[PDB]
Amino acid sequence: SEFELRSRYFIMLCDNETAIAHAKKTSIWAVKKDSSKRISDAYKKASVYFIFVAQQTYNALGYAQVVSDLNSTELPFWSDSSHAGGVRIKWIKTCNLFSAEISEIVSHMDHGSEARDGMEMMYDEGSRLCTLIN
Repeated sequence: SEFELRSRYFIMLCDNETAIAHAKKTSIWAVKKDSSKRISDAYKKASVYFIFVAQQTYNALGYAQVVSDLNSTELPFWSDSSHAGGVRIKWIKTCNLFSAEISEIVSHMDHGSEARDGMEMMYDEGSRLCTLIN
Protein backbone atom coordinates (compact mmCIF):
# COMPACT_ATOMS: atom_id res chain seq x y z
CA SER A 1 0.00 0.00 0.00
CA GLU A 2 1.13 3.60 0.37
CA PHE A 3 1.87 2.71 3.97
CA GLU A 4 4.85 1.11 5.72
CA LEU A 5 2.85 -1.24 7.92
CA ARG A 6 -0.44 -3.11 7.64
CA SER A 7 -3.61 -1.10 8.04
CA ARG A 8 -6.13 -1.74 10.78
CA TYR A 9 -9.80 -2.10 9.93
CA PHE A 10 -13.03 -1.30 11.68
CA ILE A 11 -16.60 -2.09 10.74
CA MET A 12 -19.38 0.55 10.71
CA LEU A 13 -22.90 -0.92 10.71
CA CYS A 14 -25.09 1.72 9.12
CA ASP A 15 -28.68 1.97 10.34
CA ASN A 16 -29.21 5.65 9.81
CA GLU A 17 -29.94 6.80 6.35
CA THR A 18 -29.16 10.59 6.95
CA ALA A 19 -25.85 9.68 8.56
CA ILE A 20 -24.44 7.54 5.79
CA ALA A 21 -25.75 9.75 2.99
CA HIS A 22 -24.26 12.83 4.72
CA ALA A 23 -20.93 11.08 5.34
CA LYS A 24 -20.56 10.30 1.61
CA LYS A 25 -20.96 14.09 0.99
CA THR A 26 -18.97 15.62 3.89
CA SER A 27 -16.26 12.99 4.58
CA ILE A 28 -16.80 13.02 8.37
CA TRP A 29 -17.98 10.24 10.66
CA ALA A 30 -19.25 10.26 14.23
CA VAL A 31 -17.42 7.56 16.31
CA LYS A 32 -19.46 5.78 19.02
CA LYS A 33 -18.25 6.01 22.63
CA ASP A 34 -17.90 2.18 23.00
CA SER A 35 -15.40 1.92 20.18
CA SER A 36 -13.68 5.37 20.19
CA LYS A 37 -10.74 4.68 22.42
CA ARG A 38 -9.65 1.67 20.42
CA ILE A 39 -10.03 3.59 17.15
CA SER A 40 -8.08 6.60 18.44
CA ASP A 41 -5.38 4.33 19.82
CA ALA A 42 -5.17 2.53 16.45
CA TYR A 43 -4.99 5.83 14.49
CA LYS A 44 -1.91 6.82 16.49
CA LYS A 45 -0.11 3.61 15.46
CA ALA A 46 -1.44 2.65 12.02
CA SER A 47 -3.27 3.61 8.91
CA VAL A 48 -6.96 2.93 9.75
CA TYR A 49 -9.85 2.07 7.41
CA PHE A 50 -13.58 2.14 8.17
CA ILE A 51 -15.59 -0.38 6.19
CA PHE A 52 -19.24 0.67 5.97
CA VAL A 53 -22.02 -1.91 5.61
CA ALA A 54 -25.72 -1.72 5.91
CA GLN A 55 -27.15 -3.05 9.15
CA GLN A 56 -28.78 -6.52 8.87
CA THR A 57 -28.37 -6.94 5.07
CA TYR A 58 -24.70 -6.24 5.10
CA ASN A 59 -24.65 -4.58 1.72
CA ALA A 60 -21.28 -2.90 1.30
CA LEU A 61 -21.57 0.90 1.23
CA GLY A 62 -17.85 1.70 0.83
CA TYR A 63 -14.62 2.05 2.70
CA ALA A 64 -12.64 5.08 3.74
CA GLN A 65 -9.33 5.95 5.26
CA VAL A 66 -9.50 7.74 8.63
CA VAL A 67 -7.48 10.99 8.14
CA SER A 68 -7.79 12.74 11.52
CA ASP A 69 -7.90 11.64 15.17
CA LEU A 70 -11.16 11.77 17.27
CA ASN A 71 -12.31 15.32 17.87
CA SER A 72 -15.03 15.90 20.51
CA THR A 73 -15.92 19.29 18.94
CA GLU A 74 -15.69 18.44 15.18
CA LEU A 75 -18.82 16.27 14.75
CA PRO A 76 -21.44 15.92 12.06
CA PHE A 77 -24.90 17.34 12.74
CA TRP A 78 -26.48 13.92 13.03
CA SER A 79 -24.27 12.86 15.99
CA ASP A 80 -25.85 12.26 19.42
CA SER A 81 -24.93 11.41 22.96
CA SER A 82 -23.87 7.87 21.86
CA HIS A 83 -20.89 9.48 20.10
CA ALA A 84 -17.55 10.60 21.51
CA GLY A 85 -16.38 12.71 18.60
CA GLY A 86 -15.81 13.01 14.91
CA VAL A 87 -13.12 11.85 12.54
CA ARG A 88 -12.42 13.02 9.05
CA ILE A 89 -12.34 10.32 6.36
CA LYS A 90 -11.11 9.92 2.84
CA TRP A 91 -13.40 7.74 0.77
CA ILE A 92 -11.68 5.11 -1.29
CA LYS A 93 -14.79 3.33 -2.66
CA THR A 94 -18.47 4.27 -2.38
CA CYS A 95 -21.04 1.68 -3.58
CA ASN A 96 -24.21 -0.25 -2.62
CA LEU A 97 -23.25 -3.83 -3.18
CA PHE A 98 -24.72 -7.09 -1.98
CA SER A 99 -22.22 -9.89 -1.94
CA ALA A 100 -22.75 -13.26 -0.31
CA GLU A 101 -19.10 -13.40 0.70
CA ILE A 102 -19.14 -9.87 2.23
CA SER A 103 -22.26 -10.85 4.17
CA GLU A 104 -20.71 -14.14 5.35
CA ILE A 105 -17.52 -12.36 6.59
CA VAL A 106 -19.59 -9.76 8.51
CA SER A 107 -21.91 -12.52 9.86
CA HIS A 108 -18.97 -14.38 11.45
CA MET A 109 -16.77 -11.43 12.40
CA ASP A 110 -17.24 -11.64 16.22
CA HIS A 111 -15.82 -15.06 17.02
CA GLY A 112 -18.19 -16.61 14.50
CA SER A 113 -21.20 -14.50 15.37
CA GLU A 114 -22.40 -11.24 13.76
CA ALA A 115 -20.23 -8.18 13.79
CA ARG A 116 -20.53 -5.65 16.60
CA ASP A 117 -20.73 -2.03 15.41
CA GLY A 118 -17.30 -0.36 15.50
CA MET A 119 -15.30 -3.44 16.15
CA GLU A 120 -11.82 -4.04 14.91
CA MET A 121 -11.59 -7.01 12.49
CA MET A 122 -8.70 -9.24 11.65
CA TYR A 123 -6.27 -8.35 8.91
CA ASP A 124 -7.49 -11.21 6.67
CA GLU A 125 -11.09 -9.97 7.01
CA GLY A 126 -10.40 -6.29 6.30
CA SER A 127 -8.11 -6.94 3.40
CA ARG A 128 -10.58 -9.39 1.84
CA LEU A 129 -13.50 -7.01 2.31
CA CYS A 130 -11.65 -4.09 0.71
CA THR A 131 -10.71 -6.42 -2.18
CA LEU A 132 -14.42 -7.32 -2.63
CA ILE A 133 -15.53 -3.71 -2.51
CA ASN A 134 -12.86 -2.66 -5.16
